[PDB]
Amino acid sequence: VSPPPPIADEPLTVNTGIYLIECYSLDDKAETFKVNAFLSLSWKDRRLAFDPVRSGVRVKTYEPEAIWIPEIRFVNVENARDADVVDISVSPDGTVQYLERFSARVLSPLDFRRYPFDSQTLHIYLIVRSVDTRNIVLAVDLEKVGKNDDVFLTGWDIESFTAVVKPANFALEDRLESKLDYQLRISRQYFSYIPNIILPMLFILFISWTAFWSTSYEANVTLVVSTLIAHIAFNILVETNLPKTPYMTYTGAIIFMIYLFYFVAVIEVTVQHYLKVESQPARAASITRASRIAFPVVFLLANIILAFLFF
Amino acid sequence: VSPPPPIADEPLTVNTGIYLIECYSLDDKAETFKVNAFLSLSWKDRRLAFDPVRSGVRVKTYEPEAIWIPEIRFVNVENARDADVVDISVSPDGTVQYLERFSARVLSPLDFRRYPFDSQTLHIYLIVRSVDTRNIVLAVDLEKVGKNDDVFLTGWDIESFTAVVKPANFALEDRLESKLDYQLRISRQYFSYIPNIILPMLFILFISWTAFWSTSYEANVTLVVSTLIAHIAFNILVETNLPKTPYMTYTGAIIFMIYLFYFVAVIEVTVQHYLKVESQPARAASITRASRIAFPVVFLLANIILAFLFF
Amino acid sequence: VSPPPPIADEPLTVNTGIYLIECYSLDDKAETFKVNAFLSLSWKDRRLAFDPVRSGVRVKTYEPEAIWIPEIRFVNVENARDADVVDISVSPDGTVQYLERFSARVLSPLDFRRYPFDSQTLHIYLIVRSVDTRNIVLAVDLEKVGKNDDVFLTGWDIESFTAVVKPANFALEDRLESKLDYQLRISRQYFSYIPNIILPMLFILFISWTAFWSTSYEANVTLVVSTLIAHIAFNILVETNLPKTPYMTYTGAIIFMIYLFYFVAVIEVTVQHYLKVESQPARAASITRASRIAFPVVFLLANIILAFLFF
Amino acid sequence: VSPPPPIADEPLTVNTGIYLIECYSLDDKAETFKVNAFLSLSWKDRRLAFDPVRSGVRVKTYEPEAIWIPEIRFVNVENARDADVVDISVSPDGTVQYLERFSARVLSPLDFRRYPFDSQTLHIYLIVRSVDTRNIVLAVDLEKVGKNDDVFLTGWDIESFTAVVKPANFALEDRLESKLDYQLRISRQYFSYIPNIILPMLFILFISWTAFWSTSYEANVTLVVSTLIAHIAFNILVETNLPKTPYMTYTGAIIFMIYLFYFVAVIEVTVQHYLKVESQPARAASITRASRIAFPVVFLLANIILAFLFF
Amino acid sequence: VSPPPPIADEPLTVNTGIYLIECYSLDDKAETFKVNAFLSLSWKDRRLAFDPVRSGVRVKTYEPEAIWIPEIRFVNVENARDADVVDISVSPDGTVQYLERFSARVLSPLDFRRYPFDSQTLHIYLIVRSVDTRNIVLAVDLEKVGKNDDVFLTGWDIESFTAVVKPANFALEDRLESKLDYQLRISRQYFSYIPNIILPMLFILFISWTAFWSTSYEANVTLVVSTLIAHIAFNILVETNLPKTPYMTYTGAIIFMIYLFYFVAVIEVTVQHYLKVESQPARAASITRASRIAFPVVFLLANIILAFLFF
Ligand SMILES: O=C(O)/C=C/C(=O)O
Ligand SMILES: O=C(O)/C=C/C(=O)O
Ligand SMILES: O=C(O)/C=C/C(=O)O
Ligand SMILES: O=C(O)/C=C/C(=O)O
Ligand SMILES: O=C(O)/C=C/C(=O)O
Ligand SMILES: [Cl-]
Ligand SMILES: [Cl-]
Ligand SMILES: [Cl-]
Ligand SMILES: [Cl-]
Ligand SMILES: [Cl-]
Ligand SMILES: [Cl-]
Ligand SMILES: [Cl-]
Ligand SMILES: [Cl-]
Ligand SMILES: [Cl-]
Ligand SMILES: [Cl-]
Ligand SMILES: [Cl-]
Ligand SMILES: [Cl-]
Ligand code: NA
Ligand code: NA
Ligand code: NA
Ligand code: NA
Ligand code: NA
Ligand code: NA
Repeated sequence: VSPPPPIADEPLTVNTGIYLIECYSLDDKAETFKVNAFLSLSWKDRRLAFDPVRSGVRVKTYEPEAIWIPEIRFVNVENARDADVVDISVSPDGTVQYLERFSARVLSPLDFRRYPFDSQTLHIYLIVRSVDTRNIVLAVDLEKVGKNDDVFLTGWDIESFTAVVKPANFALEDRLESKLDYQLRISRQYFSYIPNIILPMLFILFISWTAFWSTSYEANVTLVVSTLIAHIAFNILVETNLPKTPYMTYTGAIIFMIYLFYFVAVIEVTVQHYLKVESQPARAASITRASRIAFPVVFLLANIILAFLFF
Repeated sequence: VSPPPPIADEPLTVNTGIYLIECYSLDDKAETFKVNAFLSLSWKDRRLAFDPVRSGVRVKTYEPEAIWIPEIRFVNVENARDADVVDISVSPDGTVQYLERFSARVLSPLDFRRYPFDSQTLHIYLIVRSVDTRNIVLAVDLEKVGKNDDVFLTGWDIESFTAVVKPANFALEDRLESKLDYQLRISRQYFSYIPNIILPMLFILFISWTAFWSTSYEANVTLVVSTLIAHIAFNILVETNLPKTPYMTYTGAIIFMIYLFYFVAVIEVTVQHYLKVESQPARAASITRASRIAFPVVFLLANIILAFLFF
Repeated sequence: VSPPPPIADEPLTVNTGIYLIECYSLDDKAETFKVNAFLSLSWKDRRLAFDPVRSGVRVKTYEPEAIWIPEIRFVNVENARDADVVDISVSPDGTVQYLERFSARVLSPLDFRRYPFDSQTLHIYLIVRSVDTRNIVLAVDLEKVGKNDDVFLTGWDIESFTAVVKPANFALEDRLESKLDYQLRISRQYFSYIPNIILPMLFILFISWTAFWSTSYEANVTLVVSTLIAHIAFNILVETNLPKTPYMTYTGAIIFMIYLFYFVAVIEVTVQHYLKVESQPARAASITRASRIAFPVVFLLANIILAFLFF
Repeated sequence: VSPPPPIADEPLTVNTGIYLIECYSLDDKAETFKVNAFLSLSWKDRRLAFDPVRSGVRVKTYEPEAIWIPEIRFVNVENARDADVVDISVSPDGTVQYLERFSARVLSPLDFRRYPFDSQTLHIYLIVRSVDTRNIVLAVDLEKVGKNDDVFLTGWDIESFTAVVKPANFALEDRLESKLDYQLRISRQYFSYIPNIILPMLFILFISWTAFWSTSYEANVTLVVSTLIAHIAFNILVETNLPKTPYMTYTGAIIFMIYLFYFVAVIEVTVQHYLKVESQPARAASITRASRIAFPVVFLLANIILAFLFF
Repeated sequence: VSPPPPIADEPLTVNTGIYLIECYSLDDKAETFKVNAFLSLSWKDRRLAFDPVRSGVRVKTYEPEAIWIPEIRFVNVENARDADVVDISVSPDGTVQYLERFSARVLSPLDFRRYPFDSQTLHIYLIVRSVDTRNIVLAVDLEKVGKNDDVFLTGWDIESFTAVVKPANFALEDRLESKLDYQLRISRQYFSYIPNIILPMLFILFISWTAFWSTSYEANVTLVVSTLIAHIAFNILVETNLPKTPYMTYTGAIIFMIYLFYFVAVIEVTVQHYLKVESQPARAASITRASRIAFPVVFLLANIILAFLFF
């Protein structure tokens, strides 16, 4: 078993296809996803040609060991795919039709900038390394690229699964490599975040703003310090569900900005008390009255500016 | 070893059966469950036929390699099942009786809408891909479909395990596929949720309502802010045990609604203090007296409306 | 290699023995434990018999493939045991002495009702499926059932390891199955729970009761609300270490009941303040004085009633 | 391939050696550690003897299958070691020199009594089961026992890796076994615990003692209840990093004792307020003045007594 | 298959190269990283030489079994690498060109002293053990050492991947070993830590300092005790993301020092109250006024001293 010889000097074309069966375990922190799919391969090996008159069968079936099979790998995998060959069917001209079902943990990076209103392009890169005897090139058989309707990725919407038909042919360590880009387009189901994180977080912030209708320093301290603690709890929760990015994320920006609002409300509460104690409640009263409008107005504008910057 | 040839042009019928031994590790977040079961297969291979009078033996035992065995797979699995053949028995007419014991991690989605008073239909999809020589169709031998009494799924009640007898026959990548639906019906043991989550949560909410029988702003602030923190703790706990759904769950809606009750009680406590300070405790007194009834009444009605919507 | 033929019509008896080497990873939430043990098997194969005189040897050693070995499995396992054959020794009368060392993750359910003062009977079910040629029955060789002194299960006391000598014969999928019950008796090391959970929990409850020697509503609110929060922390901690049971556990009952004590102390604290403000401190004083005795007395009695119900 | 025959009736001596390459993943809760080491074996097989004069060769290299190799196992492992043979070299006298590199997860119990100032003796027990033909005894070749400089166990200091040269020979299931004790001596790097757990815990306790210089019941309640909550947080953190022991640990004793100090300070704070309200601030003042000395003095003595008991 | 014989007495040179494909799962606590790379090996086997004229081919492809291949291992791995041979090619002179794609979990220690502004040198140690027949020495083919552009390590910047060209040859168990150091230089993406941990932590500390503009003991106690609790929350979060080091880390030291600031502010708040109650608010006033400057000034200087010591 060695590669099929060329009729001229042409490279050997391996037609490929990936059909997704199961898509699961999309880890945001790890920037990985698990995939269970069909991998279909097709090439001509004239040495396998037969007469069905003589052989008695129109199509021959071979075991992987019996014939030459191209060493196909995935670029962006943790470990080599766990594959089980489904069928190897040889037609009288020497055309080999290979099918396997595999499972792999794919490493494809994610862009969390718009999180949790973000979309991703997951990649599955198919590769073949050319042999000394002859050069191997990958092709996309669009008829054999797809996914079933059952394919469900928890907390995501699956938009598309397509292949970039033109392979990336390049030199690596004195040999040729033919790379294929299978792109799985997905968009996050942002719903859950609103009642689970966003609105709870806004409610505690608004609770802190009731200190602007209070003259009790002891109560105001309790209000603004306690809501701040509840915010720290949400911040920790959020940062446990996300990786450490070298950029700011949308949720991250909002969460951070709210700390500034808590900080300024502590300043306001302090200023109001100091003046009241210094026997000038008229100044304290005018600051507190301004705060009642300024805090929500600045909050609303800051958020518009933020949303504008991110989307 | 190749598929048994057809007498006419009829497809080859593979009679199937799944007998559950162990059912375990139902992960709600992952929407997966682990299974340890018997898989029984049966088909007629006329080439394996023999005379019961001439052979002496009425049954012959073969090793997997010795005979043709259909390539049977599960659709909704993480990885291919870990199988170990128990027995292969051939009758004189050439009817093969295959038995294996397997273990697999099954991906079957869950409906959390009524959580924790929800029921699920777990699926195990058996599939066969037809060969070039002849078409393979799956069948259900009801006599070989079951589960043992010992089958225990922690925190669940196992209702039924049945097969949808009519296979889903369809074309995939120019070959026929025969799919079978094995449905495992289960209902959640909601008991634990009442003393662990529901009642603790209601007790803290009721503790917050004691502020309606208090004139002390500083104490009321402490009461409503502290119970709010305790509620956040239960909300986080609950959302760690569940996946992020693009819909509202029952527990989710109740938890969210209680935030609104905390928010309004903070408004009430603030309003009562402001009036008292504005030297109008008569208005404050009538609002607080109304709150005493309104808060429980609106809580009880909102909950009835919620339960009606979910059930 | 086929089963040994019967002299009459008697079933083939396979004498068994499990000798525990390592017992570890008892997961309460998963209701699983890991095991590492010797499995010893013994049966008569007349076909393997020899004369020690002409042969020169009194014992013959064979490789697993060379002779017929019964397909022995465990019922309550996650996946099939990882086994390594240690020795296969044949005596002149054809008596085969098999030994393997295996490791398996066993699913055996637990009764948490008396937790953490509970005891369990872990099970390891050995099974053999009868063949068409002849029926296979299991037996217990008590001389080969045991465990070493080193066998340590973290946080548990190992009481016994015995086998239910009479196998349970039954039909499963038109074949006879011979099942053996190996019972590993263990009792929980409840020590840790006292300084880690029980006493911390009682101390915070007793701290809440100091409000019965205080006339300060603001301080009482702080006391009872804060200790309640600390109780919620212990409740969550406990429920993370345990599975969700469709019944009440001992610790669960105690933990739940303490919620009610906190609720009533909030009512008492509220009632005392209201009366004091309504200018009737004499009534408030008599209620508070009663509470000082009633709270500990009712607590002590409720606990006696609880302990009585559970033990 | 069968065992080498004895010249007399002497047992076969297998000289052993373990050379640690990697020591990692010491799990305190699991009482396990992972290892990566060389296992060296040596025994005389007279059947493999040759003439170095005629053979021209001083050494002959064989593949594992070609020669008899003793079945060596580890007692205290989770699963059987993952091994890969490095070399098999035979000398003219028939002395076999075996070398493999293995990796195993070892179960060796730990003594937490002095935690985190504790030391441990990890064990690796090598074992051989004697065959019917002849008895096998293990030996230690001290020249082939060691570890490299690079061997780093995170948060531990590696003291010594030695073997107990005299094997423990005993009968198990009618056959002889020869056991060897490889002891890995390690001591915990206690540094981290001081700024991470111990000092934070002492600082909160000392903050609670500032209530002895305060007449404000409301403030004292806040001080002692809040520091108590922060102490519960450290207790939970500590008990998550440790297994549940049927004995008291050093850190556990200290952590438990500090609860009693918090409990008594709540009593003191309560007593001081009650007296002040009962219009006897002179008694309250003398109790508070005593508390200022008594609390630190009793704390310091209790700790000396504790440290004395544990070390 | 035995090692190629030496022309003189020279050692056999194995030219090596590692080309990184995937770099992932850098665990700080475990001090491990996962790698997926090409391993290229090259050595002269004169026995494998041929005439390209006679044979007609200028390259010869062999299967691993067909020829002698050096037993190459990694020193700092958990378990032996999962490898799959890509190609084996022989040139007329007998120069073998081996290529495999492997995946391994590498244990390489990290220096947390400057965390999270730290840089690391990850190591991959290639090793070969000399045989009895001849000595094997490793070499670096710089032409075959590299990494692709796609190589992304989450939360890290990949600086370089180079090999220390001169092997560290040494004796281990009377045999020579040739070791190669492949160094992967990386620097931490410290960005995230600033909005996530550093600034939240500074904001709560600054909130505590508002007590220096307050005469209310009850409010000051609430402020400094609450912010202390929020600080403990960040400390625990940080220490969960890091291993226990026998040295102080940068973040660790800052976090520790902030406890001292909280402790002294509690002393200040206590002192101010005591004096006020002792009817000397003039002394209390001058201490509080000094604190307003002293706390930020000492904080800023202590941090300069710290940063100076660490960088
Ligand atoms: O035969 C299979 O494995 C899968 C079929 C499918 O997803 O339709
Ligand atoms: O023989 C078995 O593997 C299983 C039997 C059972 O579940 O009864
Ligand atoms: O594996 C063995 O030979 C022995 C184990 C034991 O005695 O526990
Ligand atoms: O050859 C090896 O596998 C290891 C060598 C070492 O630790 O020195
Ligand atoms: O052929 C490969 O396995 C890898 C290629 C790559 O990383 O470019
Ligand atoms: Cl392939
Ligand atoms: Cl792959
Ligand atoms: Cl099959
Ligand atoms: Cl499958
Ligand atoms: Cl077996
Ligand atoms: Cl098994
Ligand atoms: Cl071995
Ligand atoms: Cl082993
Ligand atoms: Cl190799
Ligand atoms: Cl390796
Ligand atoms: Cl040397
Ligand atoms: Cl050498
Ligand atoms: Na092939
Ligand atoms: Na077959
Ligand atoms: Na308060
Ligand atoms: Na056999
Ligand atoms: Na061998
Ligand atoms: Na080889």
